[PDB]
Amino acid sequence: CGYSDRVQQITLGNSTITTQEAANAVVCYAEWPEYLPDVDASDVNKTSKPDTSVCRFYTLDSKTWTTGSKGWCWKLPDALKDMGVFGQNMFFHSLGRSGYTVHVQCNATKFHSGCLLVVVIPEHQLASHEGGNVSVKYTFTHPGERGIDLSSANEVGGPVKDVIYNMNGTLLGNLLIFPHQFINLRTNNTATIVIPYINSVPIDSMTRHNNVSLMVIPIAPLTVPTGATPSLPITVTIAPMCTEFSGIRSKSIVPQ
Amino acid sequence: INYYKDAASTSSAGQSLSMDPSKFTEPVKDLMLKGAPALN
Amino acid sequence: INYYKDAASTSSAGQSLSMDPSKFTEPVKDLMLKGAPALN
Amino acid sequence: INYYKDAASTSSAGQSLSMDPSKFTEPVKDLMLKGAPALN
Amino acid sequence: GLPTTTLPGSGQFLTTDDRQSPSALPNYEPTPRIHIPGKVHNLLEIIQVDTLIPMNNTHTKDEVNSYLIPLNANRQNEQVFGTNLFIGDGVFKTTLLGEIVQYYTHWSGSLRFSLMYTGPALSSAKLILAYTPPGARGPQDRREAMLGTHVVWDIGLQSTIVMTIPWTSGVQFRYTDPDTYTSAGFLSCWYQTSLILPPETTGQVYLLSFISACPDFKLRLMKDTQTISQTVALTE
Amino acid sequence: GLPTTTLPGSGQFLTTDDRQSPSALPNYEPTPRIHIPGKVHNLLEIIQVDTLIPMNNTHTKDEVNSYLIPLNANRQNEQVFGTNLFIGDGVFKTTLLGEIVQYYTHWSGSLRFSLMYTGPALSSAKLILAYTPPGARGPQDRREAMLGTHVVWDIGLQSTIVMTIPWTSGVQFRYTDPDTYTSAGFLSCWYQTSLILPPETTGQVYLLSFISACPDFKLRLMKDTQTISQTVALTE
Amino acid sequence: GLPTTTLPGSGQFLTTDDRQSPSALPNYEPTPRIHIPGKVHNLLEIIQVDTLIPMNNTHTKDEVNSYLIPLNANRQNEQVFGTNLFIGDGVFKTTLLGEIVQYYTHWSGSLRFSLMYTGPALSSAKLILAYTPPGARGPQDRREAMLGTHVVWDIGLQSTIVMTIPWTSGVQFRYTDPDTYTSAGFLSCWYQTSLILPPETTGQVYLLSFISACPDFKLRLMKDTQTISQTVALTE
Amino acid sequence: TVASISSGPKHTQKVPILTANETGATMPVLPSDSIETRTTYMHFNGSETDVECFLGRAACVHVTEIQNKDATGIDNHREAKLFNDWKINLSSLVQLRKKLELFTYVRFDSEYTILATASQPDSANYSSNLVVQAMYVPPGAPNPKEWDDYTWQSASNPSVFFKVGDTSRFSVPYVGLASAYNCFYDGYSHDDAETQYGITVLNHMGSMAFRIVNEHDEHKTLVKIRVYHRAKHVEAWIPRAPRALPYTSIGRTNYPKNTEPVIKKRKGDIKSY
RNA sequence: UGUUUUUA
Repeated sequence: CGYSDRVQQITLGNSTITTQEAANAVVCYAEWPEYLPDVDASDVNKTSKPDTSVCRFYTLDSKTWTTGSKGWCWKLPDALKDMGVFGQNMFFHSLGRSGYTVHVQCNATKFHSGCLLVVVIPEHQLASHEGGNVSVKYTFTHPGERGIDLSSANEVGGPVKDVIYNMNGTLLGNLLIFPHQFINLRTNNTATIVIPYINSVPIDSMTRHNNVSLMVIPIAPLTVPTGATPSLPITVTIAPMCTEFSGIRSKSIVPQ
Repeated sequence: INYYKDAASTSSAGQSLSMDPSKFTEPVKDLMLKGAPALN
Repeated sequence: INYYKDAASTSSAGQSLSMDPSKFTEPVKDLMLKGAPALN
Repeated sequence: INYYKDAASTSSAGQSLSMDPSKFTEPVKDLMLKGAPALN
Repeated sequence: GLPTTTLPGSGQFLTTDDRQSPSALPNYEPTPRIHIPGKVHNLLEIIQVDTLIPMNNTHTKDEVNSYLIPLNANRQNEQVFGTNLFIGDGVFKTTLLGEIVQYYTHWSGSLRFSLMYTGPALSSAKLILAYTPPGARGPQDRREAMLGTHVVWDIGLQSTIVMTIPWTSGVQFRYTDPDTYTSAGFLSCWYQTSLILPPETTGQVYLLSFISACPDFKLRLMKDTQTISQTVALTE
Repeated sequence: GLPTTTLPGSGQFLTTDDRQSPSALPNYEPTPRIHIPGKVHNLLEIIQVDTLIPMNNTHTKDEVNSYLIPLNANRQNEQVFGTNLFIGDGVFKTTLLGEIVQYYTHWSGSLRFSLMYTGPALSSAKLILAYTPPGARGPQDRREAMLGTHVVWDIGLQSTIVMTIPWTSGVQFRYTDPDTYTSAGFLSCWYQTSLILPPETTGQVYLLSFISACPDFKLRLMKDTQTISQTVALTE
Repeated sequence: GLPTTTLPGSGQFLTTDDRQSPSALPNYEPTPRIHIPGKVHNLLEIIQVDTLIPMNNTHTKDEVNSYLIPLNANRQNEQVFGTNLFIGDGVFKTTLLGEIVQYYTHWSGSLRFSLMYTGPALSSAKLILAYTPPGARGPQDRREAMLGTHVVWDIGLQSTIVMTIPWTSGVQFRYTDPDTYTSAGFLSCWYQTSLILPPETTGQVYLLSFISACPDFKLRLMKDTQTISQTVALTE
Repeated sequence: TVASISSGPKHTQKVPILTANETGATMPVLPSDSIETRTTYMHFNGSETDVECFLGRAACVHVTEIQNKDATGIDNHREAKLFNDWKINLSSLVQLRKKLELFTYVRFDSEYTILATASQPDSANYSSNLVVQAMYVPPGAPNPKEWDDYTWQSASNPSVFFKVGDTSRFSVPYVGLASAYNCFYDGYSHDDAETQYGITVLNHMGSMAFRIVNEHDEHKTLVKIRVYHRAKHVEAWIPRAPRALPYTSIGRTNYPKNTEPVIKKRKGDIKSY
């Protein structure tokens, strides 16, 4: 009896992800994503379960990890609003509910050094940099597949981007209480985090509210071998699962 | 003995003796045993 | 436990679980079924 | 009847009827009987 | 005597507490009960009764006309009426549903919306009643409206349509007081075909609009209404 | 009426007493319970979760670098890091363990200390993690350190070592607040052999340090933290 | 609510009443119990232990000599010591028996009086220990003393005599504080024969005097002692 | 319950001390894995670390000054402090806020204790026997506009009358619209460019208005009201990173500009003790 | 059997 736990395959719909250097997948709070049951349901409308047309891996535009990269943050389901049929359903329905399989990818040689913290934060309410009672504007909290680069400059009505304070006034070291995985280049090239639907309500508006936030944060900085390109690509691939939509309706218009 | 009609009127429930730290400590898909190689 | 002789001294009765909205919603002589033509 | 959850809330225990002055009065290895020569 | 300790909040008058009290008329016999029709146990009984909506909420003074939704002949692909679904506000405020709803802070469940046609028997019309769930604006055209929950209504022998507004909400309870987060959405009516009037008939015909609660309706957290006020205590 | 005698301490407001009280919303139905993942019954569940220690506690401002313990190549018999084990103070103050611990006055049980190596895969190192029980100073050399509780850590395929700090105390409970009598001792790390880096790699590699509670961990006598403060009550 | 009537003495703080009270630390776990030797349940256990009487109560300052009853060689028909038996006063005040006794108002039962000889082994003496019940003066000679309760003590291999003062009282309880009516009487010691010292030995030899309670001893009505005092509350 | 098991020398290919934290799992490694252990027992239940105990004791949440004085020739009784209104929130006093914000969702029944204490800073002959009315004003209900307005009638509104110096104590069930309160809300009221972030009515406990029902005396008596909240039947979900930086606003995760470092810089190097 | 518990 031999085989491996580092070699993994995830097939969702027509999409397949393979990894040969995987660290054991994280299932947030030991709870797999599931469809809403009738005993928790409030909305009487029969939910559209879109199956394999949306429950598939959407790869997000790659990020560049440099020696001076502070990190990146994505909001879900926001990040997938422009992704195929999922995005359309998201905008055509009043209510939406979805779990996610997040798959973060960062490959390097055995000469490379560095560690990413891949963490999923439910209700990642961002802090404004202006302090006081200043609000973070819709456009900045809903960036899409672009996400928020924490290495960037502040913007008027935008969030605070000091990765040390998790953009919320909590310390970085404590993010490990949230379902997380490291991409330690010596050990691992892929993180995977299966997220269930986490909310105080059984189903919610997908446009106005982001249930979870994916953060990829360099802890140990990238140290490339001598003469190497001082950069590594980080590719985020997200698949909705157990997705439910309710209250189909004219397409919602959002800011921008 | 409860002196009121409402459940909100009652005293605190004391302790939930049911703990399970696993949901926070070991939220992994595949089972990881202490002693076994974490990855193989 | 009631501490008084009088019925008026007692607390409120809580809830009458017996509803019947029909006496207000359907105060009709002939029975009208949902789906059947109201008039024929 | 105790009106509280805590043991510290309870009243005093009254009396420990179990005395044994021997541990203070006769803390000797060998047994010494009243009447017998203390040393021999 | 039994040793006691008085808790804080002793000697407080709380307007909600249901305690026993000494009767000021001991051994008094209250008048016998007789049968009176129309006994009300719960407000949820009577709130299920249809009441007219002053949808034509466009008058200088309160008028009977305010209850009359105008229909115009030979109008294609055009709006009949439109309203938000804040049931504790607007057109709904003055209805029995609205009045009872305003005695409460939270509401849940499905609304029952009825239209009754009062035009000639030899007239014909098809209307589309459209409910727009929240998150989207009030529909500006029919094609937009029909994408939501809608009933196409053929006007004939049966004078009345009954469109149920299905409980479409993420949060289990909505606020009765106009709140953005707990917006119920929009209700609209459009000409599906048109109003065709018989010869020798002219002008506007009217719809009567009704609102009632479905038996899955919920109300909680009682509150004072803002539908009545006074400056001075009344005299006889 | 029942003869009573009111004890002293009647009409007192004690912030800790769990008494029944009249509900201000009678017959109110609270929203139904639904399944939400990540239910916390006890703090002792979550305190068992590893959180990063800002062991590199040497910066002008709070930095990510503060979490990075520097390792240097070709260093023999030399110290990597050192800390006392006042878990409600110093490097531990800001950790989840430290934060929860500071909500309590007494602590007991074993701590779980983890180091994760983040250097190249083609690098090699042996480190010795040493716990020094109280009564002796923090070890000034390796030979001194290794006399106490220690784990010799070979860095390889398994990136992480987990050294448990065994509950070494005479008194059953220690103070969370720095106290001399209830000092937990010292924790140190040394080069057992050295850090050897592969060709074409330079400079510092880093350890990540984690602290968590073992399931035999105890906390009692709740108290206010000194980790948060205010002068003025907040507004919206 | 239950009709009550508050008795007089409501809201009084009585330092003796053993009532239940709300705990200020709810759900707090107190440290586990371990075995500690020398558990004391009752004072009547420890009061049965012999403690030295400062019978030689004749010094300018408190001295070790105060515990030493002098014996003189070649003295016939002469007094060794004499004391009243107010156990909450005089020579007894400072003893454990006296100290515990002074925490109480009433005492009853038999006292245990011991003498231990500390002279040379080759010395010889016969002493008569005499208890004089109340109503008669302290004996002024031996012939008077021996008429009461007495033990003739031959000093030999057994160094110690144990004379029990039998409870000789009409009233069932005596006052611990010196009172005439509840006087316990007098205790005296005399030379029965003489002290004979061996050759090459000179001067005084000494007795050690002990007082303890018999198991039939009783104490009741707790009170504050006058054996300790303060003007100012203490500081650290 | 066993705390530590007996464990002797280990010469094994199972290395409980070696793992991969890259997995995101905290392996339940015990002293028995690193050292030779003796048998010990817990003698401990963990009663005090339960969320009902942790979150379930009274805390000051609001303090307000109101004055019982003549209302003649005053146009706004709310702003003259003849009555004051409090939008109920547990996010105004930071010590309790941090405790609640260890979690994302909390569902609890409340137990309020209101303590009114009077002071006559100016010349007064006596201490007036004032009765405070605490009126619960849920959203939609007419907020009082005058100190003796028709609103205070409280025909349907919950209201408490209690003497100043004394206290009131009433339970409130979980009043949240959702299955739990949101300590954090990563969202908006609607899809609007300028709408409020974080702030949502999901946490609108309601409001509390305080007046002294007594008419005026000749002397001004200042009544400082202190609201105390105790959570009961507490359920908590999704543990979070503890708050590190100070707060700036209610319902916002905002922290001050130029705030101080919270990581406690060492005296000496990383090697120091 | 370089075996780990439990009981006299």
